[PDB]
Amino acid sequence: MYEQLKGEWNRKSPNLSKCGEELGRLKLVLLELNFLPTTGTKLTKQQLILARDILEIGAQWSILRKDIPSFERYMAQLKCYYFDYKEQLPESAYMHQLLGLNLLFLLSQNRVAEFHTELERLPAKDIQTNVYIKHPVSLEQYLMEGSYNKVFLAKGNIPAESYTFFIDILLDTIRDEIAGCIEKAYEKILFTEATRILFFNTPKKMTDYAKKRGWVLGPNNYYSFASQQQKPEDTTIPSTELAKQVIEYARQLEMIV
Amino acid sequence: GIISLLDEDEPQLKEFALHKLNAVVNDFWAEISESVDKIEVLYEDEGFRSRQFAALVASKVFYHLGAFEESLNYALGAGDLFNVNDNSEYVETIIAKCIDHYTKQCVENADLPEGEKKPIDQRLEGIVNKMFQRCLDDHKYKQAIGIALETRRLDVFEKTILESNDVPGMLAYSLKLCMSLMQNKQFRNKVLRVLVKIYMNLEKPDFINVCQCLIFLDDPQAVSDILEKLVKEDNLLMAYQICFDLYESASQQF
Amino acid sequence: MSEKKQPVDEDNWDDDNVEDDFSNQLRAELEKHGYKMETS
Amino acid sequence: SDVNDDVRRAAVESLGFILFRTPEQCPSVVSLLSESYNPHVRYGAAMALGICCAGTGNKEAINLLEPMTNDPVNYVRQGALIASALI
Amino acid sequence: LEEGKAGSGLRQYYLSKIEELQLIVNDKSQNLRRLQAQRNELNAKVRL
Amino acid sequence: PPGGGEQEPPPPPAPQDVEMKEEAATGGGSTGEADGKTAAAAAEHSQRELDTVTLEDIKEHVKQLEKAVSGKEPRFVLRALRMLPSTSRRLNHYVLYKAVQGFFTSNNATRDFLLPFLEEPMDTEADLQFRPRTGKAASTPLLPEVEAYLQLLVVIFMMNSKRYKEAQKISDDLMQKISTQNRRALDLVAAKCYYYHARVYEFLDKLDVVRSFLHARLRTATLRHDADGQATLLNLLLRNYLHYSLYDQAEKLVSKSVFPEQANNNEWARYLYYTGRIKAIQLEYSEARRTMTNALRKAPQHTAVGFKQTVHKLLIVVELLLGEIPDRLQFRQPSLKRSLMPYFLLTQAVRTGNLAKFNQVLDQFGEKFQADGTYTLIIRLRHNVIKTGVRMISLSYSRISLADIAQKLQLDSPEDAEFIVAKAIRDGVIEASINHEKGYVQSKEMIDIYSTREPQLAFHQRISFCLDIHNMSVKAMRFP
Amino acid sequence: DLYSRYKKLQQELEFLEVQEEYIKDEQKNLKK
Repeated sequence: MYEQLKGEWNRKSPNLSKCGEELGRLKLVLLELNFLPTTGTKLTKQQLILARDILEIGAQWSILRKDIPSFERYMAQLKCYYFDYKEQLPESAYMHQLLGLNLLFLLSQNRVAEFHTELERLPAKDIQTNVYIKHPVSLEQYLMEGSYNKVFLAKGNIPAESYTFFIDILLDTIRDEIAGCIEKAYEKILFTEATRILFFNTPKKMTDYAKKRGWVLGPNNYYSFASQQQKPEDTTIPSTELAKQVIEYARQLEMIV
Repeated sequence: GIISLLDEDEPQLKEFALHKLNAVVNDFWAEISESVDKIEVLYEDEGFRSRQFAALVASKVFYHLGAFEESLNYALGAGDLFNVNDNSEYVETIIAKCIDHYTKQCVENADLPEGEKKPIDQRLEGIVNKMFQRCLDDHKYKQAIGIALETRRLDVFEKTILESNDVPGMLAYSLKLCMSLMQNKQFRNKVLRVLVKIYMNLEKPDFINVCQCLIFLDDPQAVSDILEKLVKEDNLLMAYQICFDLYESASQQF
Repeated sequence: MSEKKQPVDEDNWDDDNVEDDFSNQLRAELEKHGYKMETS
Repeated sequence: SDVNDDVRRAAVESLGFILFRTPEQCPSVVSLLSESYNPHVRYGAAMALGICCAGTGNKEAINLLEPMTNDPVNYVRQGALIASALI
Repeated sequence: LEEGKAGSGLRQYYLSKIEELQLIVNDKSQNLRRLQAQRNELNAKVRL
Repeated sequence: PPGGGEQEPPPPPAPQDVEMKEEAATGGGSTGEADGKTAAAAAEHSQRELDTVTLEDIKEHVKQLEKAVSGKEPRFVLRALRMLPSTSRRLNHYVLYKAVQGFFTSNNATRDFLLPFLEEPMDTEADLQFRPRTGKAASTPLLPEVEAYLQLLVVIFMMNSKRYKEAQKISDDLMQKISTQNRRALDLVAAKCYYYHARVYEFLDKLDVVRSFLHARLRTATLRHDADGQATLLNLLLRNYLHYSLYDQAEKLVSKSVFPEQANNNEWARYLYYTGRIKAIQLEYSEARRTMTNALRKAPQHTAVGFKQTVHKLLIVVELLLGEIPDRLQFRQPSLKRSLMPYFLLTQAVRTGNLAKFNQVLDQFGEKFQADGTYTLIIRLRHNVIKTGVRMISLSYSRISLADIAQKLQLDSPEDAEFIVAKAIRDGVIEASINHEKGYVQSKEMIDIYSTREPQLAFHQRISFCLDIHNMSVKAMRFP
Repeated sequence: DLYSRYKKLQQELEFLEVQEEYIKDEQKNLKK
């Protein structure tokens, strides 16, 4: 009952005994009363203020500690708390920051289907104001237009934090597609093509593609492996299945008998 | 919401999840299908003692999807929480599948009396006889006698006709059911030979229907024994009648 | 038969095609022919 | 399926020997077989209708046998008159 | 309730079961009368 | 009184009689069909229900004084209808209650006495024999009561009339259901009452109790038989979720719910619009536009219905998204003609590579684009304009340089011209190839269709489909 | 009268499934 409301959160959180004490704090709130009917009665709305506040700080702790399955877990606890039948409990300022963390995490999961189906609960909070939501929908607009340069010039532009765990997964989900787009029937290119298709002036990153994949830098020349097969000759695979398709016609030109 | 809670490993949080599972399962539909997959793998290791609610809401969601066997495998696996319920639109449909699963099993097992029978759960027959007692206490015994023939069980058939409800009438409703409509002859004699049981030890000699049933069977020596008893007890009134019915109905070799 | 919705309510031979109006750039063919010749 | 006319009669005449206990099916199956193309299937359907229903006033079999006695083929009229006499 | 609470316990097993036995016979009567009159078309051709 | 008072005696007497004989003969025709030959598939239950949608909503709109709609409740307050003399005693009363109301005045409604017009008609020795009679006579006051729109102690009279009728609906499906089957009537009554149960809430609040009750009615349905009951209760559960923000509950609903292939060409038009809206928003476009087409070309026998105006409205929006050029001037029909100015002006700037006009069209018509419900173009049309220009070049040209296309698309960067076409081939906008040597962007192979099985793949979709048209037409035609 | 009807609905079902069979079978041989 009112146990460690604001501990070591404003400055640092190096300890892990805070996590179990918050976990015991997550026990006692759910041992008090269930949030399932949720009709009225501002008394039980007081403990809905506290329960949503101790998970938003639990979400900030979860993104700080490099934890992916918990950051979706504490957000799903909060997003089910925003799903209220009789929605009340007036405006918390951490709400617009929280949806920006969820939507950018959903953009980082390579979820383009889930990205757009979330964008209905904000009526006019996408264009007029709310840069926390405006920054991913500007970013997703940049990926659809085709400007990779505009993506990374805005990578050093964040409203609140550094968005560090979000841009690095965003850095991960682009380059493998760029590696997926260059691994084709291409035979060889020089270093200046990887200066344009890829990026920086000889970092350890090109070693990472050299140690994991190929792209062996020899006499200032990369070597990407490539081949092709040949198949117009097989009339035999449309021989068996076409014979099935012709008979199932003639099976069905009769037989309602 | 509940998916987040079932990703952790305290039984005090398992109790608060299942309390929300069985409460709003009519609203929370197949969104929970990822969570039930975590219920099913964690069903193999029970660990804690609240596996009954886990098997309960597993049936609740498989009914909404339409799975009927797995709704019944977890209806039997539920236990006391499943048995105590008798007033729901949900509980009445799954026992109707259970009797349907039971009566297609016994007719399957009726074709093989010689070994190789399927193993029968005690919990499926725990609600068969429980519903039979509901059929007895309702005082509508036509409901009781209908399942008692579809179950291929004879002593529950004997128990109904031995009861002092409507002793000639309900028994004659039972004979009219078996004499008019019948397709299988394997249990036809078994129903026939248990009819002539109740005419013997009831109160009184009524030796017109037993001779009628033994014409329908092949008992030459068992008619001649009770015809000797009619002469021995100095009863030539109905004995003169019953030999004409034996002459008129049966023709030759009997 | 309402479907739970709302209603709001040559050039006229019920003709057109896909473009028919898309070009309007200088669209007189006396100039476009003439400008082409003098640039030679 | 079979092509000899005698076995086609003895097939459709066997309806009465198997369905005499329930008279509510013999008019349902003769009435569409008693309008076949050959006289033999029309013949054996007529005798099956008489031997199925022994002594019940049907008014449906009598409805079915009424055009059966009005046929140009001679022996299919014969089987109508016997089945009318049986019913 | 001797009959009220029991209407959904033992009698409901029959009344909710006969409806499938009622509608399929009602549905296949549309199907049975289809096949008969189709047979009456072709039998009228062969006789003529 | 001198001008309009002379036109007061002609409107009552003949429409009071001729409408009453129709619903009584059909109500008598519903009775004999309920009593015998319950196979009522082509019976007058449908056409009378086709009347109750059309005629009673466009003919009368008020409670029709001089005892036309107000007088039916004191007419029907005294009904038993159990035994053959008891019915004929009531059949004596049917003539007498019409003769007094036809000659003189009997009993008047003053917009407040609905409680004596709803309990005592339900009371006074009523039975459970004539259930569509009790169903229609309870649903017939539901139309003028809402259509009056007076709002003076009317919502609770609606609320009492709903909960009474919903209690009557439970008592039919559970108690004495033997050969009654009013589901063909009780579905649309459930649909029309929930429209009023939503709109009256929508004057003042949201609706949540209407859907928790709707989940229960679908739960106690879906086990018996699916004959348009589960169909109409599905869309009511789906229209509300599409009305609010959430799409996930509709997504799990549309996922696993099989269909009875029987909804009498009235729900098939509606449902194929809703699931086309759903597959649009989860970015499954090719399957969406064909079933958006399938609802539009289903029933064009409607005159300014708004629905045909709306399914046509979204269909041109999604065909812009595939770059499949929705018909550049064919969509001006005499039906709508006015709901195209925010869209004919839209597809003009989408076709060209102009943006300052396209920002002008979007900013001017942005209030329209939010009100109709298609403000999901704001993120999906900047992608379309930049891919339209590269699609037009790849369709026209065959071998273009990267420097030539970068200056053609007013981009001023020959270093991401390789990046645009790479996203074009990855997304499948055009099949091409980039030679990363000096700027060669070549086209495809020489087009041969008729020699590599391609006519067989188109024709095999046609043979198996049109014989299925034949097999469906054979299993519908014969009747007694 | 809740069990005596229930077997009668089966026998009307089983006869009708036979009566739909051979008429459907006869139409093949009547084309011959």
